[PDB]
Amino acid sequence: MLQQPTGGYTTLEQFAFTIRNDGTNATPTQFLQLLSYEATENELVKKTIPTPETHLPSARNVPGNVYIEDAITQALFGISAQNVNAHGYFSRLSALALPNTSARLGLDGVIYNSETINIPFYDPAAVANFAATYAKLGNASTPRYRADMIDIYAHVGLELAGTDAERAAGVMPVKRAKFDSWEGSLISLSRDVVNWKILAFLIDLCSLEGEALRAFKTRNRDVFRMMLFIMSTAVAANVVNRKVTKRVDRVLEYIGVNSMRTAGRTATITYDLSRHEFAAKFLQLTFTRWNA
Amino acid sequence: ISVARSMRAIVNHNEVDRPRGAVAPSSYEMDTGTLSRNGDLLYSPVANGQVGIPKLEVDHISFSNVVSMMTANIRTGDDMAVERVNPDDVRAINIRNA
Amino acid sequence: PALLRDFTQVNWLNRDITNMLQQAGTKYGLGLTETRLDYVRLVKTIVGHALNIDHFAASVLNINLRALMEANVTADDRIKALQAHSMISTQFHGPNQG
Amino acid sequence: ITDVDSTDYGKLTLRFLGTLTRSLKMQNAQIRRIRPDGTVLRYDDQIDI
Amino acid sequence: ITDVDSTDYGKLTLRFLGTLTRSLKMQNAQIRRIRPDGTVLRYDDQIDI
Amino acid sequence: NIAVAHTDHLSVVYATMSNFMLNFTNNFSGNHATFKPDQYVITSPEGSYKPIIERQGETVDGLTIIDTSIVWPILCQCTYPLVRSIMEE
Amino acid sequence: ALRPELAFDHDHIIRCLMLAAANYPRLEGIIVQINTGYVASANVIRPVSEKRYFPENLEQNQSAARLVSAVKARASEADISSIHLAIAREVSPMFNVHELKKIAESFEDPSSIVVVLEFILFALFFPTEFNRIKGDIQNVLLLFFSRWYPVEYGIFVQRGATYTINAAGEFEFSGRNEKWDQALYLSEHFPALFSDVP
Amino acid sequence: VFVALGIDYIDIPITNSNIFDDSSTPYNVRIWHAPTMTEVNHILALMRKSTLVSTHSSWHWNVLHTFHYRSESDM
Amino acid sequence: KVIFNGLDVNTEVQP
Repeated sequence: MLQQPTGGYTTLEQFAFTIRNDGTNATPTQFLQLLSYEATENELVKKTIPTPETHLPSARNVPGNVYIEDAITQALFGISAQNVNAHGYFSRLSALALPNTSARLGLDGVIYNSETINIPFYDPAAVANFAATYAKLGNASTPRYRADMIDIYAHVGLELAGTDAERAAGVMPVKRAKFDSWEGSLISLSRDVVNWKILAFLIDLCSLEGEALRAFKTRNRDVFRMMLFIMSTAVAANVVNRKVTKRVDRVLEYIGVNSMRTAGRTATITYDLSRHEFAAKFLQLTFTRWNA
Repeated sequence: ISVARSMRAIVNHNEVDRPRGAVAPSSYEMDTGTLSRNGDLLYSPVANGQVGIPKLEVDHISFSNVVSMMTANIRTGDDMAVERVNPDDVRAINIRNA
Repeated sequence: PALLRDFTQVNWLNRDITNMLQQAGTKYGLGLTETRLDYVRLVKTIVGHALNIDHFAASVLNINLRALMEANVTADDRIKALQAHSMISTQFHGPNQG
Repeated sequence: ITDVDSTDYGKLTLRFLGTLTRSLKMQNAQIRRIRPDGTVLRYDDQIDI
Repeated sequence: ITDVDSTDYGKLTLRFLGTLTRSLKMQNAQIRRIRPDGTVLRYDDQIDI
Repeated sequence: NIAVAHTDHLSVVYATMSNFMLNFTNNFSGNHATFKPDQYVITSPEGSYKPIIERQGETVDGLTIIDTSIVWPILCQCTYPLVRSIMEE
Repeated sequence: ALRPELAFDHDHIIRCLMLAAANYPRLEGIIVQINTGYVASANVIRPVSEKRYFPENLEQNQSAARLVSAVKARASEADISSIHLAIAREVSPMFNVHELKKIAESFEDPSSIVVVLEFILFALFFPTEFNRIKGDIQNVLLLFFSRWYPVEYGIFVQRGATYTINAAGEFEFSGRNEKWDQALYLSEHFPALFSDVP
Repeated sequence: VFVALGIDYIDIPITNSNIFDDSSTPYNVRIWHAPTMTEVNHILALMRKSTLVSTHSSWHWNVLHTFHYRSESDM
Repeated sequence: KVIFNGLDVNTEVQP
């Protein structure tokens, strides 16, 4: 078992979040510096997010060790994932939600049904807290519990593009992001993100409390913003490049507006409708936790 | 010329410790690295807390790699069998309202 | 080339190879790097071998297997196509291969 | 060596999936009641035999 | 160079069609609705699939 | 017409059959509303996990799928020793 | 009178049985083959040539043709081994979770009630095996109830298609209609049609 | 009626207000099975994926209903 | 007609 430090698990060098960029392992904050925003005539205003349902989906009797981190990160940023609701293994998180369960969540990101040798795993209390909210990824598809998938992206916009004045106001102009870019930039970004051990980020987000929690939100804000960025490119209505005198500026439009597109494109990862419901639910839960 | 060259003079000179101009294979030829969660191939991390550099990102060739492959347990593309059950009465079949 | 280590007569070569292999940044391997099993059958499904292969072809092969595995559609989904081409309210049974 | 028919042992004889082979390895294995959640419960003399 | 695989029904549909394709230009060919007036419409995110 | 042959004979057969050495599980408790089978696995810290009861789908043994229609021959196409000159040991 | 042999190891034979059930697929079939042999030696049921499915002479009757086809749809020919297997399955341990052979019925004609009866009879003659397949039969029953009693089916399904018993034994219904799968037999859930809750 | 039918919707033809004209109706209304607000959000978001549909700011019987027009001009 | 504990399969969907 891996002890959780006074800071989150994310404080450990083992869980560094870093996209590739300019031939080096850039941290997300120093990629997001590259991002620049063209405000347009439209305005995003953030509605209150509905409280996530109390219900935790049943973890059906599953003998196997479900690879959950892979499932989640693929559902959010996977290039090729689809029908992320037909399998319904996200419900498995609920198995961890019980006090004193024999199950453990490995750093590998797999949910073992019993503690097992030579497999490091998160402190069960923290994971219990994390499962108590994120098991609800299991009802991302269930009709009674589906998240809004239009309104929520306003928050994404505000947390990604929004200036501190806009984030304070709760309203920003709809923005059109851009950055100097390499060939296939959004894909490689999305995959550098897919490899991230986000379970660390989530477990710290759910277990930490008090000042130590708030210090997390600031330390990890740019990471969360990168996930929000990959996701926003996934739903961005269009994504062009611009010639800029022997340089190329990738331009995704627009931040905070889910176009609900499902047809694929070479430029970015694409959400099937199931992935839209899933990402919506994930955003609902994670944003609900990011504001408290 | 010989942009394609990897090794040269795999022999040992009896006087000097290495032949002049003999060249070892690039280290990248031997870093199998890892298959990432994305299915992208990565070279081994050069330090702790560093992710591996993806192999497609850079121009060096890498002659060992982790290919995922399905086992005998999988089998895709085989024909599969089903029982088909016709509706009992044609006039009982509904169209609208769906 | 990494297999020549401690196995070739040409000393400088084996020294340079042993050096690149003893770097932290590079680490050769050959064989069954990973094993994903079914969550229900408990049998192995997708293995990950470290083949001696160019990273380009390994990347194409991995893209393919990834396209198959991440789709999350099975043979059973074929009944939907059947349900489309068969008379309305026709029933289709089995075999739930998963 | 002991003249037993170990055929189909450690296996699944599915009609449609064919025969499949599970690992026979189980060092220190124990018979334990599991939760419907699928996770193991600590052995309880009160209910388990 | 690439003599594509085809089922016998496919060979039949091929010969039925069943010849030249070269007449069409395809340089940045796109699929778009035209107005009955004959003007070529831009892709409507709400109408065209 | 058949009820005697069931309740007054075949029931006895079920009773004794219940005591057989290999009928080792508790199969039902007579309460559809509450009964669930007790579930066991062979599990090890080294990571093995073998459920005794699994849902694998139709097996080669041909014992998994149930044709309920077996009920019909039993009701309308079967003599019994208690049911059919009618003396029969 | 002392038999000079080793004592029957209850505690060991039970573990070896659990281990076999975990690792050895034939075991179910082996144990069954014993009980079947027992039923076969108990000489309790014998298949006969004379089917007795219909009153005279409704099978001859024209109005009854739909109902008669409906019964002949269900009436399996008697086979000794299949019946012995039924009786035996009632007491043999189950290892792979039993599935219902699925029924297609849409419950339009009144004669469709036959399927319901085929289940009721199955509940009686084999309460145990019925208990194993009962959710799968609940799927057919729901097609029945949605037709014959749509208002009641509305309220019932509105309570929920399943439930879970909690601490202190109180039922907690799902509040949501959904199809049962035998994947649920090993789960906390029960089909709600059998809750017997008013 | 939805739980009883297992359908996700019904599609009612609209009345022509004058009873004398028998001309084909411009659109039909589709009543949806969406008891909760969340189900309605989902049906709306899916509705933006498909042509020639529109809906009222709020619906009668408190049940979500969407107009589907047979042509652009009718809309 | 005849009792058959298995699924009574009777068609083959192609891939």
